[PDB]
Amino acid sequence: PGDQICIGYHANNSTEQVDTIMEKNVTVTHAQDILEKTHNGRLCDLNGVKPLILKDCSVAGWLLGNPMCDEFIRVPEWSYIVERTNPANDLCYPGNLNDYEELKHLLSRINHFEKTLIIPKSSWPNHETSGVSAACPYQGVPSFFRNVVWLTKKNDAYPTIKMSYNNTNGEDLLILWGIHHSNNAAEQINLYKNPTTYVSVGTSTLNQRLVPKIATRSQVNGQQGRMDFFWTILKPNDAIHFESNGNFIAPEYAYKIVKKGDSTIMKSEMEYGHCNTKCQTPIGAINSSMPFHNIHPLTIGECPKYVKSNKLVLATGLRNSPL
Amino acid sequence: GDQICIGYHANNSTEQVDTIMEKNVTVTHAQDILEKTHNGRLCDLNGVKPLILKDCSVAGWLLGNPMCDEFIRVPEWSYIVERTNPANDLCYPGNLNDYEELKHLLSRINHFEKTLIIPKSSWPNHETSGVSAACPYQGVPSFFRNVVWLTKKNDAYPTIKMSYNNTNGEDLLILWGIHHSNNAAEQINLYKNPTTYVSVGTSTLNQRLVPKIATRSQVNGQQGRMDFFWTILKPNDAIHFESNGNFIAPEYAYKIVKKGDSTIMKSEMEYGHCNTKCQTPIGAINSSMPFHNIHPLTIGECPKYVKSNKLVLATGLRNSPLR
Amino acid sequence: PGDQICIGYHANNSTEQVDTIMEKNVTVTHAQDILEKTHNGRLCDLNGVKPLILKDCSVAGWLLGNPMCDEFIRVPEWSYIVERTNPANDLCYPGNLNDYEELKHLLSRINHFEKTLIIPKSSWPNHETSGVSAACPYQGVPSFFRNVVWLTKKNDAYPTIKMSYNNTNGEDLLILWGIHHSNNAAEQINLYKNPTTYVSVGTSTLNQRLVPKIATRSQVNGQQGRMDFFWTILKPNDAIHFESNGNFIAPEYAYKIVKKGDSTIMKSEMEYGHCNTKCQTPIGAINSSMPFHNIHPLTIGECPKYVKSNKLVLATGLRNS
Amino acid sequence: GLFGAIAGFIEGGWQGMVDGWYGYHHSNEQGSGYAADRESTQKAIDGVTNKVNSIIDKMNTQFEAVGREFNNLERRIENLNKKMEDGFLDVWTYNAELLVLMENERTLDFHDSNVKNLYDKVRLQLRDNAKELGNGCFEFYHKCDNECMESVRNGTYDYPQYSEEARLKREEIS
Amino acid sequence: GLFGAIAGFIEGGWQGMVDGWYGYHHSNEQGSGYAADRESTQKAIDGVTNKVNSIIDKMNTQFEAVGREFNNLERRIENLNKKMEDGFLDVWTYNAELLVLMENERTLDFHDSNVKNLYDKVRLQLRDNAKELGNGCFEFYHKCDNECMESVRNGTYDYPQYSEEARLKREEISSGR
Amino acid sequence: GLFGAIAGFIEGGWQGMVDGWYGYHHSNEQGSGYAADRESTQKAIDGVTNKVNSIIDKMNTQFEAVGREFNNLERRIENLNKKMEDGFLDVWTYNAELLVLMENERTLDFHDSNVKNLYDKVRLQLRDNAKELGNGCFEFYHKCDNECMESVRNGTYDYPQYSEEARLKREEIS
Ligand SMILES: *[C@@H]1O[C@H](CO)[C@@H](O[C@@H]2O[C@H](CO)[C@@H](O[C@@H]3O[C@H](CO)[C@@H](O)[C@H](O)[C@@H]3O)[C@H](O)[C@H]2NC(C)=O)[C@H](O)[C@H]1NC(C)=O
Ligand SMILES: CC(=O)N[C@H]1[C@H]([C@H](O)[C@H](O)CO)O[C@@](O[C@@H]2[C@@H](O)[C@H](O)O[C@H](CO)[C@@H]2O)(C(=O)O)C[C@@H]1O
Ligand SMILES: *[C@@H]1O[C@H](CO)[C@@H](O)[C@H](O)[C@H]1NC(C)=O
Ligand SMILES: *[C@@H]1O[C@H](CO)[C@@H](O)[C@H](O)[C@H]1NC(C)=O
Ligand SMILES: *[C@@H]1O[C@H](CO)[C@@H](O)[C@H](O)[C@H]1NC(C)=O
Ligand SMILES: *[C@@H]1O[C@H](CO)[C@@H](O)[C@H](O)[C@H]1NC(C)=O
Ligand SMILES: *[C@@H]1O[C@H](CO)[C@@H](O)[C@H](O)[C@H]1NC(C)=O
Repeated sequence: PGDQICIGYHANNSTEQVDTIMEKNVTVTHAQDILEKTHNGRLCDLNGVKPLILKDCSVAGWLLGNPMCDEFIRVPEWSYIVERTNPANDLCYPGNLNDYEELKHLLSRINHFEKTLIIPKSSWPNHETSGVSAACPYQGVPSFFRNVVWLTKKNDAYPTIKMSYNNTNGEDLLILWGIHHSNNAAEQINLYKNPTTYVSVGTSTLNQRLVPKIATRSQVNGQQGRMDFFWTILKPNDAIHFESNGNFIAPEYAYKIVKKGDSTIMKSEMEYGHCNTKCQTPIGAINSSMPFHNIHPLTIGECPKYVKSNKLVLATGLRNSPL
Repeated sequence: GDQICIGYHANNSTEQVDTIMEKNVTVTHAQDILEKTHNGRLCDLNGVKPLILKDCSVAGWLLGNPMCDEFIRVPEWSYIVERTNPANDLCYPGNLNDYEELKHLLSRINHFEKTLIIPKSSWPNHETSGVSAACPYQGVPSFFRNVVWLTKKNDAYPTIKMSYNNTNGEDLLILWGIHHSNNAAEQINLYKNPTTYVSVGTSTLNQRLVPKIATRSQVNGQQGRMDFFWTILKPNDAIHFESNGNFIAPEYAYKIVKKGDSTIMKSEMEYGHCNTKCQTPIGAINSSMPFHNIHPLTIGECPKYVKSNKLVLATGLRNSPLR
Repeated sequence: PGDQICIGYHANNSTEQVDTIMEKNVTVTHAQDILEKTHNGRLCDLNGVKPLILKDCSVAGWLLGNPMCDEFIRVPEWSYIVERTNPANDLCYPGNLNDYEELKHLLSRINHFEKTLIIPKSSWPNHETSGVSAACPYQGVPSFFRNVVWLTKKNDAYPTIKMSYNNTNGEDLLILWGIHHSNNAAEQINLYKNPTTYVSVGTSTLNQRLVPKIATRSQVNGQQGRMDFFWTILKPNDAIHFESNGNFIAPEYAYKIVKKGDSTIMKSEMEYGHCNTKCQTPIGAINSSMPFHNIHPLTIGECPKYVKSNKLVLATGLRNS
Repeated sequence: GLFGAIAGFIEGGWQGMVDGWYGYHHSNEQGSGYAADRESTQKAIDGVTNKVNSIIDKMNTQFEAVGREFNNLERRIENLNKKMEDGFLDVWTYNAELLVLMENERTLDFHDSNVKNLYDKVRLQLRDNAKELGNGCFEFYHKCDNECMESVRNGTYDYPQYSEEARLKREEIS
Repeated sequence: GLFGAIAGFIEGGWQGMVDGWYGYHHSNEQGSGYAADRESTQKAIDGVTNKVNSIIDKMNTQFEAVGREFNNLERRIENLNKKMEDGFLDVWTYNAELLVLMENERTLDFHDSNVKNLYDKVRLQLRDNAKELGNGCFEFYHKCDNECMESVRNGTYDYPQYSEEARLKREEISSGR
Repeated sequence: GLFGAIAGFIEGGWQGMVDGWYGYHHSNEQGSGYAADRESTQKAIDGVTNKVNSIIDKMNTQFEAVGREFNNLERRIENLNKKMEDGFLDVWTYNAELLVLMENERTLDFHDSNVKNLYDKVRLQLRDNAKELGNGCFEFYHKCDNECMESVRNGTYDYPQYSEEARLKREEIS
């Protein structure tokens, strides 16, 4: 016969398959996937910061103080805001919030948040502050927004308001006010007694003049009237000046606000997970070092690149031989 | 002695490819993966004919410019073809609010039907015969066909309070407008009432317009302006109109159903009775190639646009000379 | 003890290192970098056209004529506009400029620019044109914008203004005007007599009607009052019709504007370098054919693609030993 | 990456081999002729077609509507779209040109490797029964007819039938 | 493959060799067995590992916030975002997919080349002291014991010592004996 | 490298060779010295230069105006610009880094192929007239002098001229 020496290579039982430029379904001894497809399916903290989850509230109904919305507690700081796709309680009284989207972008990441009383109800000795509507119910009995005050005529008279609040706090203040639009002249007189009315607001940069549009509108939430709301950011040592003779929705509570980063609003229908993550998706959090993933496009955080791919399998072994 | 030799194929091909290390390398077979041919005509997109406005613009067609087509069939379309400089946009000078956002909405429409919602017989105390010299039909003054120029009757303009409830099962698009007078005398000569207003209200819309009397430049022989507005009325919701002058009443509305989105194509060509998956202003392209260099402004599933004249992949062998 | 011939390859004293997909820190005989890392640290011309450098002013302050700016300049053409990070001079009387960011983009690249006196102060016989304020000081003295005039009452009267200017020039005209908001009823009657006022501006396309908003406001530069300015592009052979009875800050100068290119506003603290380049960054200019650079992201011109990388070294020689 | 076969020790291709990409040419008493090697040719064609299909079919295309939908008062937004459209053009152009450049060199080396492997496979069978001329050809020491030639092409060459016949001829070479 | 070793003249892997990626199989009077080449195995393992790490580590990831924050009157701007996100998906999908295809091709030739280099290192050592069977094996023309077997593996094979012994066997098969 | 020459059976480069990338070293009775192969070196230099130029010249650079033109109440649009700019940087950084990594390995394996082909070119001429040492060297059997050495580098080695002397030397060792 004769002595022999042979050159050969490794083989095992692996059925893992990779794809090359020239060949398809090539079995290999060892392979590694560089595509991430798994998540914990929970809402995690973003780098140790708890998200702000409004369970049955849109953002706007949360600042203004919707009566069916203050089931919440103090969250001094958050990394992103979690809204449901269609929150039940957006605006109990029909109307709009000006620059709502830009405001939502502002509050996506907040370093410090604190509700503060800036104008207590006692500061209207010659006005009625017990304004309450059936469109804003709390436990069935009609109520109103908890952070703004519906000013109504008192003793058959509406004295002209000339009020100023100075931001003595060392932080910026988010102040929200509004104007009530009536449906007819009789409602105007019965509520404010002054037929022609205005709401004028002024700061170092803001110069606003609002006049109600007394017109007929379709009923929403039981009311044909509307309440257009407005907001601004009051710099420290600055004062906001209010001058109105009717239809003024005065502010009661403000917000001490500090911003250091930026985020976005995440539309998700999941709850807290008591977990930390570097990347968050509406359907779960990702803990991976891989460069690519196919879990969800709407990501928040330091995330791998989104691709349309079932697998990206790299060949780390030899071409296997069948047994 | 007998001989056997090893060798490779060679042919008469002059096709040239380029490698990272060599330039102008003759090969035997090659493939071009860049698409450069188009049929030079406007086709349907996935079997849906586009909206083509030869001499007319989107504003003129919607409002009812007399020189535009009254109505052609096209109950639905995939995209809209507009000329670069449409000849008849706005016969009476003015504006259309959110014109671009309206053009985007009408880019791809699943169903479009013109509807009469407020006939001319519903203005018993107002003259509805208003025309202008800037809006000529067959050489005589005329007006927009879908809106009505309400003027005073018997030296009287009663304040209008008219509401229309959308009883159709599909969305209604309604356009109205306000007329701006050149002087106080013309305001009396047309609408009598000196201080006028146009207020429109819906479940989401709350509008109030005031005419602006001033001196302007002459456009199309006219010095006044006509600013038009629009909204999308959901089914079972009413739109409430209230004016005492300078009101452009809507006569015809538009039933609309939207299922997708498209864009506006600026092209000078016409219909080609063809079908395509990718349309460009200078022609449609049918290929599975991943790259093309024909036009950047594409609509549909198209190859990636690149700045390149050829992308030739070598499939054969390096070629030899003639022998 | 037999004769020998061998095959070998080059080696030298190079210590240059490259990286491969399988091996890192491989010493090669020759290497080439394709990443640009050097700049001249100066503001240059762009394709032979000098930039507009606002030394201490914003676009709004330069356009309206803040007395603390440089009056005017002999630059009828620029490729881009240079601003400092926090310009000191802006609207000196507090207020706003409408479409300021869009206007800044319009003036980013200008072919021809020329200041033109379109309405002299002599065109206001029934009104006072000497309006000045302490918020707009010039050498310590109250002054005003040098291109727009504070119309105020004269002889206890403010007659209604009906004024029209036709654009007789062959170029487009940029016109600026403003409205003044008072703080109390007494101030309005003091300055313009008529308590209820408006500003009406009309052109072929423009139809504006502004109403002053009289209210209590916080002081900026000492003045609780505000002045909101507006602008438009008057096409050739088109006339602009002003109509006001108070609170009107009437245009006095305008600008001949010809636009055929676009650019952006560059926020750089550097100064002019008397140089030329095809690529400009806020910290210097680049000459390069290299496909990549890591200098600055906010570039103007034909520039290498910006990447996060300290070196992109291509091995050109052999594996050294 | 050159393997030395194409444009190397084998100088030039044959126009007479119209049957396949790689093959053989023999010459003996019965005459001469070309013969394609189906195994290497069909393997190369399948791999090359996979490359072309992989470059084409792996491209993802979705429905997009690209137009100019902004007015003169939204020039900043337009410049954002212009910056985006130009950015994607530069990414795709650079990738497509370099991918074609990089893969074209791969394909040329693929053909070079196949010819060299075809040459090597023949050499392992023949051993000392034939001598290598260096131009891609083998001079048989023994008498190899057409039936013998077909055995080398399909890998069924029988070495020990002609060892002594080649050995006697090799020794006879003076 | 490109170098013709794997799936070429050498047919199939060795299920019985588990100590490495590339190795040898011997057979003589004392017995038979596999011995792994620790050098090329570790060299290839390190090279393959670096390729996986380079593909992963070279990716630059930065914080981003992706959402839908444009209302019904801003559909054009949302369309702008729609083109941007899809445009990056097409770029990343095409680049990642082709990256896997080209690199998997190159990795399969890496093993093919290493086996061929191992074969050549042995072939240039044995020369005519052994016969090439054309299947990746070498049949010795002399007696090669276990000590002799490693001399081929570690690169210290003594050709002149067995040259006389191997030459005798060459003639025996030459003369039909 | 993929081929066996560089850092393989030719263990290390030559510091004494300052001309050319590849070449020969000879040792005989007359003396010893180096000699560059100008055909292989110039071909390789042209190839690598084309590679660098192709990487550089394929870039399509366009006139862009990159700035921050959005105010406080346009943060969403500014965020859209930030996502666009960051995405392009991530694409270009990843593309440039791996293009360098992939091409460097191919360049080093390009030099490896060139050296091995030059070794094979010499081996084809010498045939049995010289003995391979396995380290990139050939031990001559026939007393190759300076004019003989040039013929190997030229490609004009007269094999039949030295067949008899090499044969008689080959039998001396055996
Ligand atoms: C426009 O006219 C239509 C035609 O009648 C109005 O019809 C509305 O239709 C809905 C659906 O059938 C009715 O809702 C039903 O009402 C009760 C409450 O009474 C509720 O319990 C049921 O779930 C059910 O949805 C609705 O009552 C009816 N409207 C009226 C006034 O009868 C439509 O309302 C009109 N549009 C407007 C803005 O009024
Ligand atoms: C429905 C109606 O009153 N139509 C008028 C029309 C408008 O009153 C006018 O366009 C509002 O700006 O104007 C007409 O043209 C008029 C001239 O003939 C007349 O010399 O001067 C008028 C200026 O006060 C006005 O321009 C028109 O467009 O035909 C007259 C028409 O009855
Ligand atoms: C590869 O496998 C898939 C299923 O995983 C199959 O559809 C496809 O046809 C296979 N391709 C080849 C070339 O075998
Ligand atoms: C608010 O308080 C600061 C701090 O003293 C003061 O300077 C300022 O005048 C006050 N008023 C306003 C309107 O800012
Ligand atoms: C390649 O050929 C084209 C035309 O066939 C010619 O313009 C170009 O200069 C050639 N390039 C080289 C490097 O020969
Ligand atoms: C390397 O050698 C060259 C010439 O032989 C010499 O000029 C140079 O100083 C040396 N050192 C370096 C680091 O280049
Ligand atoms: C401006 O003057 C020209 C003089 O040719 C005249 O034709 C034009 O109509 C005038 N512009 C206006 C708006 O009246």
